[PDB]
Amino acid sequence: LNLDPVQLTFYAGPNGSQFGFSLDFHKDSHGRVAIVVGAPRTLGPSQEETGGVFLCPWRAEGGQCPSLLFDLRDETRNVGSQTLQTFKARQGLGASVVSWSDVIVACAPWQHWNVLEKTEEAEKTPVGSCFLAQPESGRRAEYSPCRGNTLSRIYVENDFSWDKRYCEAGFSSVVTQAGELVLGAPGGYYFLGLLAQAPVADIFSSYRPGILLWHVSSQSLSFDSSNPEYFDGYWGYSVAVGEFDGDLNTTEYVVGAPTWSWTLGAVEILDSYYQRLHRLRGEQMASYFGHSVAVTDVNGDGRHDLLVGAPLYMESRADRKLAEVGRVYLFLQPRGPHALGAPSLLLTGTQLYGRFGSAIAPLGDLDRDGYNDIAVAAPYGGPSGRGQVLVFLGQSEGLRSRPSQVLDSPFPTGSAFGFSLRGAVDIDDNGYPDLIVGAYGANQVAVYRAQP
Amino acid sequence: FPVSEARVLEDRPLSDKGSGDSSQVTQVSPQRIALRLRPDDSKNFSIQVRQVEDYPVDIYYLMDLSYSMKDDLWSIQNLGTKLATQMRKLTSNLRIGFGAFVDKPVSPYMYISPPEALENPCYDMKTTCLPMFGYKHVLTLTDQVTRFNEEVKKQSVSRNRDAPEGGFDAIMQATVCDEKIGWRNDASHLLVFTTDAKTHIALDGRLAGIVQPNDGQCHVGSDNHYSASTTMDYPSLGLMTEKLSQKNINLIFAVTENVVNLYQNYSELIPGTTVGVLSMDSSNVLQLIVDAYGKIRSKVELEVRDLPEELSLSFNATCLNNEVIPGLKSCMGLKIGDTVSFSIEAKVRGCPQEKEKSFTIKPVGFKDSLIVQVTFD
Amino acid sequence: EVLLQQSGPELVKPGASVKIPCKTSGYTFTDSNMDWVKQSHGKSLEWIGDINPNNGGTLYNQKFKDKATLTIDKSSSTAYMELRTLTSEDTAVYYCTRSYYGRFDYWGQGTALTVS
Amino acid sequence: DIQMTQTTSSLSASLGDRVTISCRASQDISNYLNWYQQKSDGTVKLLIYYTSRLHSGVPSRFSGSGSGTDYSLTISNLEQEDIATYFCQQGNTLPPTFGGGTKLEIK
Ligand SMILES: *[C@@H]1O[C@H](CO)[C@@H](O[C@@H]2O[C@H](CO)[C@@H](O[C@H]3O[C@H](CO)[C@@H](O)[C@H](O[C@H]4O[C@H](CO)[C@@H](O)[C@H](O)[C@@H]4O)[C@@H]3O)[C@H](O)[C@H]2NC(C)=O)[C@H](O)[C@H]1NC(C)=O
Ligand SMILES: *[C@@H]1O[C@H](CO)[C@@H](O[C@@H]2O[C@H](CO)[C@@H](O[C@H]3O[C@H](CO)[C@@H](O)[C@H](O)[C@@H]3O)[C@H](O)[C@H]2NC(C)=O)[C@H](O)[C@H]1NC(C)=O
Ligand SMILES: *[C@@H]1O[C@H](CO)[C@@H](O[C@@H]2O[C@H](CO)[C@@H](O)[C@H](O)[C@H]2NC(C)=O)[C@H](O)[C@H]1NC(C)=O
Ligand SMILES: *[C@@H]1O[C@H](CO)[C@@H](O)[C@H](O)[C@H]1NC(C)=O
Ligand SMILES: [Ca+2]
Ligand SMILES: [Ca+2]
Ligand SMILES: [Ca+2]
Ligand SMILES: [Ca+2]
Ligand SMILES: [Ca+2]
Ligand SMILES: [Ca+2]
Ligand SMILES: [Mg+2]
Repeated sequence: LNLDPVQLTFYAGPNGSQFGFSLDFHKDSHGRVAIVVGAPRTLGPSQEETGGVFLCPWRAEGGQCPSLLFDLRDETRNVGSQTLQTFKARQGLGASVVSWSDVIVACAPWQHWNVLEKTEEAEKTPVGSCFLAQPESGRRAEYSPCRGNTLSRIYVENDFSWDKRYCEAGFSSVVTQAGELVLGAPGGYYFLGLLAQAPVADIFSSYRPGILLWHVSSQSLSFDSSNPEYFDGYWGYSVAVGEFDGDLNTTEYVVGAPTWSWTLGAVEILDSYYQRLHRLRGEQMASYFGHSVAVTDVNGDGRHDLLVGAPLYMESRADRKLAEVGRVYLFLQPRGPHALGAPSLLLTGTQLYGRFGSAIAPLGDLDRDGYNDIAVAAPYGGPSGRGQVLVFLGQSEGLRSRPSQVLDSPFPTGSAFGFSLRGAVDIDDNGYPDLIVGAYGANQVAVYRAQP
Repeated sequence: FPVSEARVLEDRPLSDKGSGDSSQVTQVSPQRIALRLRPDDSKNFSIQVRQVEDYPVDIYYLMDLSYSMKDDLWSIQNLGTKLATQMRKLTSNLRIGFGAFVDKPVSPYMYISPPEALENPCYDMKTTCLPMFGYKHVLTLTDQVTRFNEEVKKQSVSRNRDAPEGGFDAIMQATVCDEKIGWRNDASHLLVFTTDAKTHIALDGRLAGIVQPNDGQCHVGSDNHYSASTTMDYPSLGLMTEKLSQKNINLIFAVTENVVNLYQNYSELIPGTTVGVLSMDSSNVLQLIVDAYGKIRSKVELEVRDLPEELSLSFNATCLNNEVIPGLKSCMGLKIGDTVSFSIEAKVRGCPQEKEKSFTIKPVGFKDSLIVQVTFD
Repeated sequence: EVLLQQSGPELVKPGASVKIPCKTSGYTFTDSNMDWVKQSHGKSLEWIGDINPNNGGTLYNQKFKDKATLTIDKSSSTAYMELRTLTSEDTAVYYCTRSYYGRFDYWGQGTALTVS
Repeated sequence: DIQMTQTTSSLSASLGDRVTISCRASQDISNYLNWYQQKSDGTVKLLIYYTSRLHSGVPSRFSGSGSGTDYSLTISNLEQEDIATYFCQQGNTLPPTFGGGTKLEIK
């Protein structure tokens, strides 16, 4: 409602680096809200694209941004009789960043990994990794939960059970309020998906620079289901956390499997033990129900109402039998005796191939009226196809039917504006949360300050 | 007082036979309408489409080539010769082509270690097989069929990592490359899509680091390979059904019984498509094309292109000789030859700020079309 | 420790309403709803009505929807169900349960009701 | 609505033993199914919820192994304090309908 776009602030990264692919705020020790922006294609030290993370300080003028000095160099270690080998090449270090208020958990899902024992190897694959970094103390810490070392001759002899080599862990990462780190590995157990929950304080404590294979010993991965619905589910493709089971100590994950049950897609809710609480099947196939999950109380009832993006949902019209516009669901968590799972609201896009719903951002109380207000984005919506960000306030029974205000992209066509948003973080202390939109196609990030 | 009236312009007779060389067989009548309609009114116009006999057919046999698909290269390796002589009685002159695909030649869909694996992914296995290809056009649509049974023997399977296959990268390139494959414009095109596993869709390639969405261009280069397959996402069903219509393609999912219920559900999202049943050794695909050509010529479902949001429709079908079904577009169970009719009532909305527009009421998979040069007095 | 300590047994002449108060202690009141369940003579219990402490929600069973005017006292952490037009067939025990994430955790006592 | 049925309305077994309270759902629900222990003279409390989640103040003997429509409560080491009427509640769709109630008897 109040995200006046006349005077933005544009943060720009190296040209050709997708600067803005994934972003999140980071409150420093002084309360100086600095923007973390992930650029999965920034050139490294070998003239190769190996990601990079740009901790943007909040400047009312935007511009360039100093990067976070991370490890972009391939590391090899002859531990035991195995050639432990990491290939930090095309790893996309920044494909999904997140900050636990002093730690920048910037992940690299496509970071390969290979171990050799004199004839054979683990079939080098993107096990992914998540480089952690405190901007104040500057102590790096890696965390790759899926760096196995079982030879490929054993996986083929176990019907690929516990085949967490393809994890791409850090594909979608969220850090709980208590301090855990919840990676989304939508390749774990052979593209069936998993999660890794290792507390942040227990990653710094148990990280020795130099050894590649190590188990945190406090982590907890998901389980390899054998239900043919789960196969090729890309489970954990986009995860979020909330409170869906009463115990305020534990937290509940909102894992979204977009290709679930033969492309139908379902967003599962599950407690800290990965035991399924809820499961929200999608309407129609090939719509990525669950490509982008979000969780916020959109009706001020104390319940964590989740939202599920369906970027490729094909609505029904009178001209096109099914014209692909996208759809954002709203599963209000019932405060009564019934259960979550009935879609309370169905927000649908307007522009064909706009992928309306590929990135939802719980801005929180944007206009200070009690109820939180998400902001959906269509990376190719609008009347021209340069992107669009729509702000849906939530009145009392869920969200508003019509978007309060749209944010037409100020970047040229192809910028994919809206591919990554973040909200509910006041970046200059107007008292109001300020939405920042990641236009990775134009290698920039736009900051929309919410003037009251 | 003003009045509304609508005249036809061409309204040429429907053609009985279609074996004429270049007589420009028309399968729709009328061809142009000069609909003159006042704001907030309605004036109908009746069309009558027809499936003609001996109409040219383009069988572009776009098949999967995963390692599980190698039991199938030994059956197809004599197809084309059989397909010709067994479709020669249902069409006068067909062109058969051949596409192929496995998946995006990138990790984690392909084995990229040990370095020999990129040279041949059947390295852990004892055998040998070609490297991975995203979509390699193999044979342009040719009239002579002895060019297809020769150009399949020179094809071999390439194995991937995950069960899904990059099929839709192929279905879309084969659709948006008219000059390369060679779609005869004056013909009905059947894109036999032989696969035995699920297929990736848009936003599925983000696991490989690919985030640029498919745009729908003819990226099949002069090497007859899908060039930009490792930097362009898969096509969504929305952007695929547009191309499959804009080029008048009747998709034929010729899939295996374990995956039929998957594609019998896609074919309710892609108009003008058929789903078959493919055995393990693909020995029924010769019979499966025909039953999918007699089941796609048994429908005249009307698609509308460039319909402005003001000019609504509410059109009463005309099925076999009596059946006025108001609201239906799908007079089904027809034959090769029997003509049907339609009764289309254009529901205009207000006065368009532009004086004149035009849309098309063409049937699915038929180049022959009814362009409606709508006018506003 | 949260106890939903309810009222005691009642007796009502037929055709006259009755009020069943359910006090809540501990457990800040507006965290969860305050449902209600009626257990009949056959010890088969079916629930009556929900109510939302923040704002009167009054979600009913559509079988008791008429004669179960559910009320609430946010300030005094109490909840009512004010049964009306009571009959001889609706003599039962009326629990004052609490919903909390779709369970009925905590019920408390149980108000014996009698119609003569 | 959804009608919940407990076939055995009166189950009986010796103390210190395991018994399984069955419960069926007319319409296929997910894994939403609570369990309530009601002993003599009221004081009904909540057992395992969501078909297996022990409540805060409940022993660790209770456990449920239901999925779909066929739900159960397998109590282990039946003590003297576990004799009560056990009601299964569906809590999926309004209105949540309870079970018929299984009377327990120590033998
Ligand atoms: C092609 O489309 C068909 C219809 O569009 C699909 O059939 C549908 O399959 C879904 C399940 O994916 C099913 O949904 C509900 O079915 C049950 C209601 O009868 C319900 O119980 C299901 O919930 C779960 O129930 C038990 C619990 O253990 C499980 O065993 C079930 O498998 C299920 O997970 C579910 O909510 C539709 O009813 C059904 N429709 C019809 C008309 O049959 C095909 O599956 C689909 N083929 C594909 C995707 O390959
Ligand atoms: C397509 O099918 C429609 C469904 O039948 C049809 O609507 C119906 O049209 C007839 C035409 O005669 C109407 O019959 C008459 O009804 C009253 C008298 O009862 C007259 O006042 C009307 O003017 C009309 O002459 C039906 O009432 C009408 N049914 C409705 C509107 O529900 C369409 O006319 C058909 N259109 C075409 C182009 O075939
Ligand atoms: C749609 O247009 C056709 C044009 O022929 C109309 O058909 C004529 O309708 C009148 C009155 O309805 C009849 O007296 C004629 O016999 C019809 N012509 C033929 C060849 O049958 C038709 O009526 C129009 N649609 C509606 C609903 O009136
Ligand atoms: C960024 O790189 C692309 C491709 O190399 C080029 O088209 C574009 O002009 C560049 N932009 C700038 C500002 O250099
Ligand atoms: Ca919890
Ligand atoms: Ca809520
Ligand atoms: Ca607000
Ligand atoms: Ca602000
Ligand atoms: Ca096969
Ligand atoms: Ca594959
Ligand atoms: Mg295969």
